[PDB]
Amino acid sequence: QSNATIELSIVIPMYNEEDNLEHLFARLLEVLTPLKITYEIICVNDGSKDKTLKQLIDCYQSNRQIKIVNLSRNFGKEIALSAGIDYAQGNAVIPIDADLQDPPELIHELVDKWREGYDIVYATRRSRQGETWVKQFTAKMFYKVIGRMTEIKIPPNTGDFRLMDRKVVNAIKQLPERTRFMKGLFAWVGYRQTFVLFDREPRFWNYWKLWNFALDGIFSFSLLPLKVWTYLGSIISLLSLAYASFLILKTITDVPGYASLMVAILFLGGVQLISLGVIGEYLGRVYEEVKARPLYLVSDLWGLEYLP
Amino acid sequence: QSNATIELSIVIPMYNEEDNLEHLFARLLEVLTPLKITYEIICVNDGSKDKTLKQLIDCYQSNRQIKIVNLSRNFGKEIALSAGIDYAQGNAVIPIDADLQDPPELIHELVDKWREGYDIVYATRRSRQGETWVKQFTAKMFYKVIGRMTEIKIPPNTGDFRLMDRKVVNAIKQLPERTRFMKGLFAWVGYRQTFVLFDREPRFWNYWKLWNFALDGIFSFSLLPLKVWTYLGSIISLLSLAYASFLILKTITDVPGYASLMVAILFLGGVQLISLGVIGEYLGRVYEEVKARPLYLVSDLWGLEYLP
Amino acid sequence: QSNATIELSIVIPMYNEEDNLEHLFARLLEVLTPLKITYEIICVNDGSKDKTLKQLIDCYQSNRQIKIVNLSRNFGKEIALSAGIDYAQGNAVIPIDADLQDPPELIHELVDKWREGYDIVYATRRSRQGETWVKQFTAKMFYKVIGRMTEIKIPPNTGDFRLMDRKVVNAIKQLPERTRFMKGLFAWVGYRQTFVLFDREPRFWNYWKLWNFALDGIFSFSLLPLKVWTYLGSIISLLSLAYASFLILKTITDVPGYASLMVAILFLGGVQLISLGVIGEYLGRVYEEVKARPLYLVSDLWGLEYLP
Amino acid sequence: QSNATIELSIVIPMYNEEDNLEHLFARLLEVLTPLKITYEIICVNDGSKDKTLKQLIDCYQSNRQIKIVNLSRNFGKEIALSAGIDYAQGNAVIPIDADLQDPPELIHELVDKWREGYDIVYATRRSRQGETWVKQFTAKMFYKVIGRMTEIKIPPNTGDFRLMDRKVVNAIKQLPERTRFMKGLFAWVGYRQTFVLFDREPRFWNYWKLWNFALDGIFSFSLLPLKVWTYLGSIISLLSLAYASFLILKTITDVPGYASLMVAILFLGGVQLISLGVIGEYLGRVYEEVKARPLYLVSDLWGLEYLP
Ligand SMILES: O=c1ccn([C@@H]2O[C@H](COP(=O)(O)OP(=O)(O)O[C@H]3O[C@H](CO)[C@@H](O)[C@H](O)[C@H]3O)[C@@H](O)[C@H]2O)c(=O)[nH]1
Ligand SMILES: O=c1ccn([C@@H]2O[C@H](COP(=O)(O)OP(=O)(O)O[C@H]3O[C@H](CO)[C@@H](O)[C@H](O)[C@H]3O)[C@@H](O)[C@H]2O)c(=O)[nH]1
Ligand SMILES: O=c1ccn([C@@H]2O[C@H](COP(=O)(O)OP(=O)(O)O[C@H]3O[C@H](CO)[C@@H](O)[C@H](O)[C@H]3O)[C@@H](O)[C@H]2O)c(=O)[nH]1
Ligand SMILES: O=c1ccn([C@@H]2O[C@H](COP(=O)(O)OP(=O)(O)O[C@H]3O[C@H](CO)[C@@H](O)[C@H](O)[C@H]3O)[C@@H](O)[C@H]2O)c(=O)[nH]1
Ligand SMILES: [Mg+2]
Ligand SMILES: [Mg+2]
Ligand SMILES: [Mg+2]
Ligand SMILES: [Mg+2]
Repeated sequence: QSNATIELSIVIPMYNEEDNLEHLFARLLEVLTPLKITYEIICVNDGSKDKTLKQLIDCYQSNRQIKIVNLSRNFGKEIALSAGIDYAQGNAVIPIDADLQDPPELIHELVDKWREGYDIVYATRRSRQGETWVKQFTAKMFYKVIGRMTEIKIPPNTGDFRLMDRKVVNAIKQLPERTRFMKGLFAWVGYRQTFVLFDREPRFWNYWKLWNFALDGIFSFSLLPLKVWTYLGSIISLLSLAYASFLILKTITDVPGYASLMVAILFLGGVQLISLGVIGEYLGRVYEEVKARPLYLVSDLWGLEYLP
Repeated sequence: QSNATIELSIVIPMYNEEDNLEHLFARLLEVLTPLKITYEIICVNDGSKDKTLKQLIDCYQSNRQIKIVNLSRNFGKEIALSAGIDYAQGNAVIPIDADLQDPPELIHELVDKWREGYDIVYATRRSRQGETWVKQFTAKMFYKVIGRMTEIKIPPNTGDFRLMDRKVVNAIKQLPERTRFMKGLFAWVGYRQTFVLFDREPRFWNYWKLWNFALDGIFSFSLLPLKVWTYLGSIISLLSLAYASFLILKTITDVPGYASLMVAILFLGGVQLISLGVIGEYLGRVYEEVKARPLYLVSDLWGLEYLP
Repeated sequence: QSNATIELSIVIPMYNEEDNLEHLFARLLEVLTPLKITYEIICVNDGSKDKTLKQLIDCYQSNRQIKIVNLSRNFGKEIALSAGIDYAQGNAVIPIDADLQDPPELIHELVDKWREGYDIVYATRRSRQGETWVKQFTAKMFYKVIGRMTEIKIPPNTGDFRLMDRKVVNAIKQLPERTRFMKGLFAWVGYRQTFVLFDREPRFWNYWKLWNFALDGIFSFSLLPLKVWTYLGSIISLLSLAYASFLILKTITDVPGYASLMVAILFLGGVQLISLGVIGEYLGRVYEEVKARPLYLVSDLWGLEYLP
Repeated sequence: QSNATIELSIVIPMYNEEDNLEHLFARLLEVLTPLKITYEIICVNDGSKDKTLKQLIDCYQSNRQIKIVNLSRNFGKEIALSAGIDYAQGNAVIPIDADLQDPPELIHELVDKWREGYDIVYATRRSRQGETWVKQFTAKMFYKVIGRMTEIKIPPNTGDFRLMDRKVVNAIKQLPERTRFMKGLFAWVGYRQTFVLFDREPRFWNYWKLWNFALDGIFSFSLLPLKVWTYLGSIISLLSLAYASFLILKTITDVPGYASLMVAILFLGGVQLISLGVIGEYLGRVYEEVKARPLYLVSDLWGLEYLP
């Protein structure tokens, strides 16, 4: 009997990953076979310029469980992962790196946690360890800032390695976004979520790129950087009128030219800052409208059918 | 004979509402039964972290009229209400609070008013009463400002407790919005509307949250905060040229350095304010386009079929 | 034999138009009957607060050719006209005012011009005449500005009275816009268009509203108000460096404090203006993208079928 | 046997092209016949005001392979090309100019390169030659700037003359854009692409229009002009506090009025520039979201079906 349904999906983005495919697939077949469930391996060749696609073709010819999504260009690891998740049909979707930095044997624990009733199972590293002190401090500050300014609780030490149930995968597909912060998106779609500790196996930064990623994470879920300027401009304006009133009082109790210039410069700056703050409020509203996030995400229903 | 049609829908958002469900449902069954019409109770469990969903399951197992929409996360009372209204199928939809702050026996008067021919029946409190003087003054000022700057007439003392006919519910579903001011939206979709006075039963503010809600209400229906800055910048620029011309006249009838600095600062500030005003005009246009409100909402038709 | 096709559609928006419906329909029946073609009258009751809808019901009960679209609220004359055009099914659509300011007997000339092969037939007044000199000057300046800054040639002295063929009506329905300048939209959708002169029959301004309408017309079809500021800021910056270099030359061939303040203020203003200009460019691009105008509008095809 | 499938499509935009249609079609029939494949000629009459459409009708009546798309207005060469590509159904689409500036006999080499396995075959001029030195320098600088600021590698000396496979045509149709930079779009959709050298046959600038085209190309694929201003404002602010601290140190080791004015002006300018930079970041995000580019473009698939 052919089940014709897939219980587990493994999404693996590739970029120049020859001489690693054999080890990858050997370890995965060693791990995914004792689970005794139907599975599929979605290898997303993300615009590699070397002999990576051909070995994927050779593997897929021999093995039915391997499926290949060949992106036209190099779109980036996150976009390749999103494409693989879009083309995955299993009940649970588990991203995996080609170099096998994250252990595959944690798939057993991920599946057990999922079967316990969780919809998201994060695979969080126990300790950063090999990361440099500068990287650790920057990551900690970034996560604290994300927690403070946003209403979203992104778990620490989380990578792409995780398990998403079919509900979460459908909800993520329900988010049309081009500037996506995947960590914040997964934490935004809040189902019953849990984490499993794992110690990265041994022997495993363009800070401009990390800064850009952090900027995307800040901007996609917080509008406060667009709201502060109204209050700052109002404060500066109020200080300007206070200074002008004090100068008038001094004149009656003449104003030097530099004092009048102070007053006018501060007032104009405050008015312009108020204008920028109002425009920033409207621009944040436009962003929230344009991102086209669903108003709500229903998890379970009693007595009703899921809306089209 | 099974009617297979629902005449009244009650949408109730929940958040940590145990030990209140029994009283809620007892009072509702006491009120909704003498109406002698088919009804349904849409309980929208809005991401409660305590034993609220389980009691809803127990109630729904015993009672067919109770339907549960379990949101994945805590999306907020307004979003839970919107989800319940989306999942309601009755001719009239009546939001209800779990704590029963608003009397359920007003549902009879709401239904009578609806049967009199109205499409929206507001349930307005006769007098704020227990509200503090600061809250009363802030609410009054907010409503006067809303009336002045917008073309929309939001009735005073209105909460979520109200009746929406199927026409109004469909029209509200026809408004794709993520930054929604529900009061302003309901007043924007203008059908035959009326109000019923009720005195809240006895024993029934994070001013930052109220300020944010007021800001959303101001920004979603008025663009004047984006239009003022053009006029302000033009006025400031005109004052700058007036001052410069007066200084030139004084020179011919030398200009001190502070006077030239005044002229240049004022002119640059006015030009920048004009630029900000033009950008604000275009941004307000972008907001109105992006909010994707329908051009018109047809209420009744003679001799024609409703367009797809 | 029932044709089951409508050859001409008359769209008439109404707002407090009692005691004029009888004269309206008498004149229309006097005009539309000698044409010997099937027609329909779409009366769009635009949220009138008096006894206008009831007389429309009485007329529609007696006459099959009268169809009523009753808007829920007062959306404005332009929006009511758009709704009536959306609900019209004739080959040619002719807007008409309720007070009969524009003669109905011009419908004969409009139909003749349409049958000559034109897709848009404007009904332009021969001379403004009764309009005040201020109104004439403002209208002329507005039309000259529209012609200069836009690539669109809006014919002068054009009102809502006109004929749109089914091709033009479909193309206009293909323009999803909430901030619509109907004159500019009709001139933007450029088919074979012509005009017919007519002298308004005898006995037939909130300048803030006219200013807002003009602002919408300017902003919906021109982006130059968002492009100028880059050039202005660059010019101001270049002047600032020129002044600073001249001051340095004077020092070597000390700079007074006011001169350094001039230099810094001008440079900062120019840099901020360049930033505003770049943001305005991107905002104009966002507007053009968001307005969702079709890339092209195909008029006639040979050897191919019209794309879905 | 009728193939009922088209192997090659030629898209030719027209604008006042009489007395050239006969030579055009003679040369094309001379070139496209030895290919021994089914073809079609899509002539997109782009709002010509002279006797161009009628000759196209006469040609299409005699020849079945000629198909005419008559645009309502003059939308521009790029938009007419896009419309023709939208209405083309061949496996390969080859844009062609009416004046035959680009040789038609290069279609043979384009087809050979396509049959070799490439999805895009650029037709690049070997040397600009007749172009003026100013034009050559401006084009070279523009292409270097495009390469530097964008991640996209637009090949040099490329015009509209090229071959797009059906995959690339479908991907381009998958890009809903109103402000389109076709060169950057084709380079953005990155398939297996190649180029063929050709020396333009003998006897074959409104710099404002070239500047606008360059501005569109810069703005549609780069957001850095919206990102720089945050860093510039932060630098200016830091300089302002440095100057203020140095002045305080000088006072303790009084500040002249011009020094305090320097400090305040620089600080306000830096704060406003930071606000403009944040707004520019959010506006670039809004642009990337609104342009509605697909997240990824899948080229080939193994073991899976193409998603709807
Ligand atoms: O453009 C692409 C397309 C696909 N992948 C795939 O993504 C997987 C893992 O990528 P990798 O770069 O090895 O991530 P990590 O091993 O977790 O470590 C990274 O840690 C930093 C940020 O996580 C990166 O800047 C470093 O390049 C990299 O060492 C692999 O299967 C790759 O093939 C990329 O990395 N980049
Ligand atoms: O995140 C959520 C999800 C659902 N609900 C439901 O909303 C209903 C009523 O909410 P409630 O907070 O009790 O509103 P009120 O009783 O009308 O009074 C409110 O008045 C203020 C603004 O109306 C709020 O800030 C106060 O928290 C609250 O006392 C209840 O069924 C709740 O379960 C919430 O309130 N918050
Ligand atoms: O909100 C609405 C809804 C519908 N209509 C209909 O529009 C038609 C004609 O409107 P009308 O105001 O009479 O336009 P005009 O007769 O052409 O003259 C106008 O000229 C100015 C701008 O055209 C307006 O400001 C003046 O109110 C008005 O006299 C009539 O059938 C009205 O019923 C409105 O005018 N306003
Ligand atoms: O509005 C339109 C509609 C269609 N076409 C068609 O486009 C084709 C080629 O256009 P053309 O202007 O001749 O381009 P080139 O021959 O490559 O040279 C151009 O080089 C510059 C930019 O490429 C232009 O500014 C010059 O007008 C023009 O000489 C022809 O079939 C035209 O009919 C236009 O050019 N403009
Ligand atoms: Mg790695
Ligand atoms: Mg309460
Ligand atoms: Mg009138
Ligand atoms: Mg040419």
